[PDB]
Amino acid sequence: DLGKKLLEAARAGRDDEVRILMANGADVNAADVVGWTPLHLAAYWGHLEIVEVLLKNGADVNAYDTLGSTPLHLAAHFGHLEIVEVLLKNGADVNAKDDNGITPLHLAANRGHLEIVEVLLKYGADVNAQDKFGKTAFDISINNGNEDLAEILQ
Amino acid sequence: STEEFGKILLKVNQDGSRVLLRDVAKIELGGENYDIIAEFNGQPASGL
Repeated sequence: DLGKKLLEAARAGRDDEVRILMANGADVNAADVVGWTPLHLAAYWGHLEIVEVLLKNGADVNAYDTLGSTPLHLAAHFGHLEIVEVLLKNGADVNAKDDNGITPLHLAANRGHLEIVEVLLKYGADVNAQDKFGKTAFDISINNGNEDLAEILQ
Repeated sequence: STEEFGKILLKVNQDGSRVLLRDVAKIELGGENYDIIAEFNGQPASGL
């Protein structure tokens, strides 16, 4: 109930409500029906301020939804550069896999986000890592025809 | 987008290599037809 009001506020990007509900002992790792923490919602909708305020109050940085996707998966996929850095600084698993074997590098690479691909690599992303179909980030870049990305992943 | 149409998979060869649509065709946004070409005082134009 209290943790549900936090989920709505984390999504809606209300900076005041997140901090004020946290003061009243709101569950930072409250899960919605699909298994999304406030850190999933802030990472998805691109609310940088709330990602930092949630992590400050000991939010599970490697919380995974019912299909194994983490806030880093969402940040990397929807091109939120600052949030990828903030999450990786707070000890996010750079080589995290969802049920499909898809990593944040796979998603960033697929959506052509060159600046985020470089940050994930810097924090120690496994280039040679495969999904369930045996595809690397290099395979994705070749198929998508991104030569700027292909030369970075070699 | 043209990028997405380009990476349409036509077939996979015996040696594992893929034939994409951009390998047999040029992908670009272009007119439904190219019959009508308008000009306003010699300058390229469209109109209604």
